[PDB]
Amino acid sequence: RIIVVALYDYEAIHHEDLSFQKGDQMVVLEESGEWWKARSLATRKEGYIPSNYVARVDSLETEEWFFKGISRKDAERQLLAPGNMLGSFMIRDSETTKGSYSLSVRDYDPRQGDTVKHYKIRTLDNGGFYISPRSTFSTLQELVDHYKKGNDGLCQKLSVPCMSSKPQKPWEKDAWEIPRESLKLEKKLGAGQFGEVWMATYNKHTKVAVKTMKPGSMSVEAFLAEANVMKTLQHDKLVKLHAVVTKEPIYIITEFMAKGSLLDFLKSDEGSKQPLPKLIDFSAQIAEGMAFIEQRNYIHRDLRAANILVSASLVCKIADFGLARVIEDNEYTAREGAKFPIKWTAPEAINFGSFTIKSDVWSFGILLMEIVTYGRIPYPGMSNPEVIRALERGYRMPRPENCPEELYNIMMRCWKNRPEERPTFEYIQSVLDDFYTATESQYEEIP
Ligand SMILES: CCOC(=O)[C@H](CC(C)C)N[C@H]1CC[C@H](n2cc(-c3ccc(Oc4ccccc4)cc3)c3c(N)ncnc32)CC1
Repeated sequence: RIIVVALYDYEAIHHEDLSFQKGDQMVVLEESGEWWKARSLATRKEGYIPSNYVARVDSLETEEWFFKGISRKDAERQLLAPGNMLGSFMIRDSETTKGSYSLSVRDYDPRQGDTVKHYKIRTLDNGGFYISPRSTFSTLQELVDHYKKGNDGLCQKLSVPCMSSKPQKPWEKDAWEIPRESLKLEKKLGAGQFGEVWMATYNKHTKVAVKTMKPGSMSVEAFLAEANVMKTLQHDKLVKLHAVVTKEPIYIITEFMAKGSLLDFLKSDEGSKQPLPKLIDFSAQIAEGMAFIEQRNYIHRDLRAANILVSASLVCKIADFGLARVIEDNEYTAREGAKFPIKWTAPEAINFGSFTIKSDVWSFGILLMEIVTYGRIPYPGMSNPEVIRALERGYRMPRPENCPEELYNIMMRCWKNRPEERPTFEYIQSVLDDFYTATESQYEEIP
């Protein structure tokens, strides 16, 4: 038997769904994707449940201060989000010590501003936990209640758990290739060379975005083969593909991103006021998404601020990854103008059609410049032939005002003419993740 407990709760959307409200317990036969086969005790009702709305009975996942499955970097971002207070905290699984735990606490000092401090929660051999040897606990709940009463060596006294919203409902099972009539297109968000993007409702009860490709732009079989790879590229910094309509005009259904593209955002009243540390955090988020793409031996092929999306909570998500590969070159698409932008494209991709993760790295450098200039066109004052000929002679965009030199150094490494000399996204991810926390210890060595 495998017994579980509901963390959040939500009611029916699909066929024979269950209706709990907040706190309830149940048993599950076995797992089927992310919709587990659910059996309830004090309900007599049988159905399916969202797997991300439940957790094991006597596991930490039931606790409001435990954040399962998040990274150190995402712990810092979550805690520094608006709505959290001094001493806001979470306990999470440790990244550098398997089976152990880490405490992350929101701190403030006038010198460094808003920071997050991390503490190693060590496990005792015969049960229990401690941060400092003089203060041991039987449970993590006892550790929390202790440090809620006084800092006792921590940077702050613990106040409230990090804020968190109910996660997105998992996509309906057996709903990969969906009928076009299941979608109501409600608001056109944009028009492009090869298609449009709509805000839409799926089956009357789910908000999504739909990219509607122009007729003649893709073939069903080639797109589906590629889309079946795209849908497996699941990462918090890539936009999620939910479903496709595999008939011309092909529709691509993804999660809806309230703030549009990063280009739109940086050029908006709100985005143009983001401070430089937030711009660098955007850069780190995209680099994390690209390091995942790199790890998966995939190629974006059209990386630019216009192809980064921004959530309501300012999460950057890579969009259109791989899509350029399945846009056909024929009489229909030719009428629409340039397929890829010269100013973003690595020279070997322009000259020989050699698109690799290394030509993505080049494009990422251009994107970094877009970010720090709040969406300025690359190579201002220069035509496309001028850019190509200048690059061949070692010209690179000069460092703009309000650009840290180390960020520019990353750009210059991305813009090596020889692709092999360009860094990995794994390397870029590490430098950007640790941009300001250089010359600092990873964990606080509390006495
Ligand atoms: C020049 C165009 O510029 C415009 O018109 C406007 C101008 C503004 C100022 C009005 N900006 C555009 C910017 C982009 C924006 N857009 C595009 C997508 C999307 C991207 C890829 C995708 O498919 C994928 C395919 C493969 C992999 C992953 C996803 C599905 C949806 C998307 C989304 N899911 N949620 C919100 N906005 C979203 C629409 C408006």
